[PDB]
Amino acid sequence: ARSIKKGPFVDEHLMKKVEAQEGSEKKQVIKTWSRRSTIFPNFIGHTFAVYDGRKHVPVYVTEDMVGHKLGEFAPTRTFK
Amino acid sequence: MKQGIHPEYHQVIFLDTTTNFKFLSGSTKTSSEMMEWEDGKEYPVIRLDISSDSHPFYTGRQKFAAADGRVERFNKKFGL
Amino acid sequence: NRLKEKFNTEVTENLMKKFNYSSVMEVPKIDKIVVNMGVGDAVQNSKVLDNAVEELELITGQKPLVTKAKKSIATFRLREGMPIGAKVTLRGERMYEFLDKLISVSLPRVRDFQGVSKKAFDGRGNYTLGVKEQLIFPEIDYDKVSKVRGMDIVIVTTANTDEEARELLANFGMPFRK
Amino acid sequence: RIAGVDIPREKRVVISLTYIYGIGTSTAQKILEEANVSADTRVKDLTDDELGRIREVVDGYKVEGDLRRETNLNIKRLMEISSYRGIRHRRGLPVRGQKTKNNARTRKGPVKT
RNA sequence: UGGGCUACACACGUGCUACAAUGGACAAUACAAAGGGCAGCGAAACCGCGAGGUCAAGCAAAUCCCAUAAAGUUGUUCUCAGUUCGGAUUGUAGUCUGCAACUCGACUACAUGAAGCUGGAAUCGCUAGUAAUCGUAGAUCAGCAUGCUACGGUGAAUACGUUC
Ligand SMILES: [Mg+2]
Repeated sequence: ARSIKKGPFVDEHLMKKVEAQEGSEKKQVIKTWSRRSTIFPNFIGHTFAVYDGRKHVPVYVTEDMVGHKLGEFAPTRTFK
Repeated sequence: MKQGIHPEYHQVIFLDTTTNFKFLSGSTKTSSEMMEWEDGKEYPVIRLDISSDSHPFYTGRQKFAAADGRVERFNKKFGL
Repeated sequence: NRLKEKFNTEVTENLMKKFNYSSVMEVPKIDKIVVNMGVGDAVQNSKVLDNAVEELELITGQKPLVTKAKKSIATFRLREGMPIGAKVTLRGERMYEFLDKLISVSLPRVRDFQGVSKKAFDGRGNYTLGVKEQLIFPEIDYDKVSKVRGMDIVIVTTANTDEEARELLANFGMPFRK
Repeated sequence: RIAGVDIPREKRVVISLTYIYGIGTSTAQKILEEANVSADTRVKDLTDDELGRIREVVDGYKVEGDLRRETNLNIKRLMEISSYRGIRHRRGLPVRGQKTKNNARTRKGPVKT
């Protein structure tokens, strides 16, 4: 949430899915329709298959990507 | 040196106002202000805003702290 | 002779210890400094070269030698024997005074100064420095200068290798980018 | 000369300070207040002690090359991470969600009928 | 559920804001109308640079609140330039609404500071409280208006005439 008082927004299903994956080193792809969810520090190293409206596109979190939404890294429109 | 072909060149005191550093070197600059030196002579004074002593790169002083990492800023901003 | 005094005493001691020179004569020294300004704009306007000459005369304190084109090049609209540059050679006391000022005052005045390049050596222990503007030099005044112009400063050292040259310049206190 | 910039001598120092990158009207008014240097005094009529006082304060603010370098890195970061904003920076199209069917000339440059 | 309707080499219509000194900034100081409001309008006070936040009075209305009109007037300053004009763009840090502002909201702060020097051919509106100019309100509506529909303030020039 843009207001600081409210925390960064993450869908519970996304966060819970990542939190379960914490234990094992060999992480697996997380399919999500949550373009709106924030990328937390915990997300680092994970590959999220974010829906583009037609297909889930592989998105691999890096340190810089934290603080940006998952939607930001998967395009919805195609030009040239 | 050929006579009359070169610009007038005289010893002048270069002073770093910031750090009060005085050094004597030749220049064609003429200063109305004149200052005494360790040797029994008075030379025109050139005032420098910055010098080797004052300049940050030379000193190695860090005026501004390095930019925080994306993980760091996220945690600090929301207090998490 | 502050820079010379350092060289004679402090710098000589450091270099001879560092490279185990058998004789004092072996110790490297700066033979000359040449400041070169290329003014292809002079072809278009003679005044541009004249303004440059004045600036170099002020910076070095000696009248520059106008440089004339060796050959004609059509692309540059250059004709052989046309004046397209000015050079000054600084030696002895004048050289040390200029060099001390460069490190002490002119180089600090450089905008967004992050140190000088360490890779600017010919491989024969000779260093060339390029200045973006002549405004950095203290004598030059911004009002007086119509056009900001860069300069090439070549520092010729007796040092055979760059590493020995780097040590000499570092001992002089020349900033390096690292 | 302040922060590596030869500010206009003729103008009042409140305005002259704004000719430095990283300093605008608001910042300039603050820096003069901290230095206790008048806004009205022209730079030509500024005093050496006053100039030093101003220089201390301006050193406090990130300016010129320091700020320019920071801004570029943030944009370079966006481009590297393949952010939507970053991609639009690469394409030279409006980054902040403005419509491109019409206008967008400042970002797109002159018309290419 | 997510995306699109928000695409962007371009062409056109309708608007908005400017290109400054009949102005810009800053300070002090006047004068409206027409509307809206129940779980909605929200005062005062305190806090924040501000957008806002907190607490909470009154008020289902000629009572209370939105809500101090603005242009204006009187000073101070700038001094004819891409500027102390203009404010696009972009960075960063925020506020608010909402389930959630990535695609794709509005607003604020700081910085940044584009084109633009009054517009070719051509073309539009208006005969008086009109045009021009300045603010104000409402519907829709969680939020979201340079649009729309209303409102008042200041307030002109010109019309010989009917060949075209
Ligand atoms: Mg539509």
